[PDB]
Amino acid sequence: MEMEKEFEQIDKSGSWAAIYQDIRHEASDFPSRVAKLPKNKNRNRYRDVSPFDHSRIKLHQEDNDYINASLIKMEEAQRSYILTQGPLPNTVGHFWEMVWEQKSRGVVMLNRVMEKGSLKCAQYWPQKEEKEMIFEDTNLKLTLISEDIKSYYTVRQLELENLTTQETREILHFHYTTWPDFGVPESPASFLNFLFKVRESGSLSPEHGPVVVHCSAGIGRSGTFCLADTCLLLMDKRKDPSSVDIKKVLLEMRKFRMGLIQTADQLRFSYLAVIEGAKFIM
Ligand SMILES: COc1ccc2c(c1)OC[C@@H]1CN3C(=O)CCN3[C@@H]21
Repeated sequence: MEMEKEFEQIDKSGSWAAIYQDIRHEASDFPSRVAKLPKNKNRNRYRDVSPFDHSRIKLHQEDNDYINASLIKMEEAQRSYILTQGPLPNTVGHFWEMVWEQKSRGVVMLNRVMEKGSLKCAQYWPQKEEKEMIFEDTNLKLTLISEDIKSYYTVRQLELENLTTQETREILHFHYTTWPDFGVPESPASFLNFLFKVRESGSLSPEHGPVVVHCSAGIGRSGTFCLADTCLLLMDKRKDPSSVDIKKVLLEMRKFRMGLIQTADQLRFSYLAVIEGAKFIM
């Protein structure tokens, strides 16, 4: 079926939970043996969210190459994304090592450091120009260059220096700051505006390594971001845009990381975002 009328048909019939459970039943199951090794317990935030072995990002290290991060490679859309958990106190150096080694231009953050009165990720970037951060375990230096605070999101320019070679690179930090503590946003307008700002920066384009996108577990809000982006791109590429099947795209993405889209409300919100976005594109 088309999307917008499939949408109203699920609303009128109140069957979002059944649609979402079908997706959970059909989703791929691949091994995640490296994630479950005892030496990696303090590298995982949640015991039930792990990268598959076949698609995990490897650190360029011989001691321990493990990080909780996955490469989502979308062949028809010609887009790739790295989805990862919010960094932990003992993985902030690994996080920036990955950004460096994968040649990423942008980092997309979809959570606040504290939500619901609890810590959802480490404070992993510097808040003042004159107070830079040094990650001694991976030999990197990180400096805040500029910050632009808007009503729904903040953009930061950061300098990452490989202290071993003295090479430097400019990284863009795109921080969506207004996702509610509970539920999903009422309108997709600010999320779509944010997606378009990431696109306009070059951070999603083939001349750079894959964008790094995270929330707390790296599957829920993060899944919504890449699902909406890929669906909108396919609608621009194909002769028949009504042929784009958001459930089929989501199942394709779940071949590369488990659990993408965590609730039926997040599934409905993803439909809404793609539907509204397809009108603005034209
Ligand atoms: C309903 O809220 C929105 C907000 C923004 C957009 C949208 C819908 O649909 C796709 C449009 C494409 N466009 C740009 O290129 C910049 C933002 N804007 C997008």
